[PDB]
Amino acid sequence: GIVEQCCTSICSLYQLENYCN
Amino acid sequence: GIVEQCCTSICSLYQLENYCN
Amino acid sequence: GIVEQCCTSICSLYQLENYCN
Amino acid sequence: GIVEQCCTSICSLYQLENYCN
Amino acid sequence: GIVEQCCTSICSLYQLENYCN
Amino acid sequence: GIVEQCCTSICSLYQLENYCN
Amino acid sequence: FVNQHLCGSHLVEALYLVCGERGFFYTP
Amino acid sequence: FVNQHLCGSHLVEALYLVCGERGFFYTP
Amino acid sequence: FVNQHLCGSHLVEALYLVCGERGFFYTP
Amino acid sequence: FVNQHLCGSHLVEALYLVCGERGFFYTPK
Amino acid sequence: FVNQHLCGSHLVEALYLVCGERGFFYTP
Amino acid sequence: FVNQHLCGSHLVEALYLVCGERGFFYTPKT
Ligand SMILES: Oc1cccc(O)c1
Ligand SMILES: Oc1cccc(O)c1
Ligand SMILES: Oc1cccc(O)c1
Ligand SMILES: Oc1cccc(O)c1
Ligand SMILES: Oc1cccc(O)c1
Ligand SMILES: Oc1cccc(O)c1
Ligand SMILES: [Cl-]
Ligand SMILES: [Cl-]
Ligand SMILES: [Zn+2]
Ligand SMILES: [Zn+2]
Repeated sequence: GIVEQCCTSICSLYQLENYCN
Repeated sequence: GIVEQCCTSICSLYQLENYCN
Repeated sequence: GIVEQCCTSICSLYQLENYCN
Repeated sequence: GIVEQCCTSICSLYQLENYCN
Repeated sequence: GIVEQCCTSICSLYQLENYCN
Repeated sequence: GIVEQCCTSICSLYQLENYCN
Repeated sequence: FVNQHLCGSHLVEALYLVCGERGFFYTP
Repeated sequence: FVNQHLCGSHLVEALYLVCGERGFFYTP
Repeated sequence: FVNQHLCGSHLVEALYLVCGERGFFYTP
Repeated sequence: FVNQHLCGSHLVEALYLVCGERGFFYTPK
Repeated sequence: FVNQHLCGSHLVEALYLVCGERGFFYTP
Repeated sequence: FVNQHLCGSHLVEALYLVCGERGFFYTPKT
């Protein structure tokens, strides 16, 4: 999930768009 | 500057990039 | 809904709870 | 007080309510 | 109080430090 | 830099002022 | 609108707090 | 209204910083 | 824990900014 | 690492929201 | 109201995220 | 790491408060 991807490593803004509607 | 550009209409992340070093 | 309902008028944490899964 | 209670394990909104005026 | 003082015009650091314990 | 010095332990006001322009 | 953009930013923070593990959709 | 609600959220953060060890009372 | 709680708080903010009008789902 | 400081930053934002018009005291240490 | 100061506060957070390691001047 | 990333975001907001109308320079550079 998002916490495993992004809390454990920095998600750039580009990566973060995978979680947009 | 940025407050004038960006505090009435939303500056996108794109446009905010212009202010980066 | 939320923006219209909660940005003209202050929503309590109670009424914010409607927007929780 | 609150730092000791709330800074390693998450305090629910309801627990935080004890620190209100 | 503080909202009346500081939400109408900008409070300086010294002004805000008025509400410190 | 600001990160290695301010993130490992708390920076003072005056230390922050370093970065004012 | 920026006022709405600023407001939704605080809304999203309050929903995060309110919804805990349940999470939330934010769909303008 | 909402604008005072958004503002006070900032004031609280700013008081946190400014007041440091001493802490603070927020009354709206 | 708290580390995760503050992390998510900043993720939600970043997602609010990147997602824009489209919006986002936040489900831990 | 400045963990207490970051933590108290979010604490006071949660208290701001939980406590509404009653407000709160933040008295660290 | 104190709107451009609240706005500036969100703008610097947004720049923080968009600029990254490049960083940025914030010049009002 | 994520810690320093979350910390930087608070640093920038403190800089914004501290520096006022001077403004400031944020550089994560070591
Ligand atoms: O990977 C992350 C974690 C928290 C905030 C953010 O912008 C990115
Ligand atoms: O134009 C703006 C103003 C404030 C925050 C933001 O992300 C964009
Ligand atoms: O009605 C609102 C708007 C923004 C944040 C919040 O907690 C409530
Ligand atoms: O335990 C905590 C720490 C920080 C914010 C919060 O809502 C709870
Ligand atoms: O007058 C104000 C209003 C909001 C935040 C702040 O630092 C000052
Ligand atoms: O040392 C620090 C780190 C983050 C915010 C701050 O005011 C000081
Ligand atoms: Cl705001
Ligand atoms: Cl944090
Ligand atoms: Zn705001
Ligand atoms: Zn944080």
